[PDB]
Amino acid sequence: ILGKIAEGIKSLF
Repeated sequence: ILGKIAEGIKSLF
């Protein structure tokens, strides 16, 4: 999605 916020975070949380 326009934001790249989920580009890498689920694997860390």
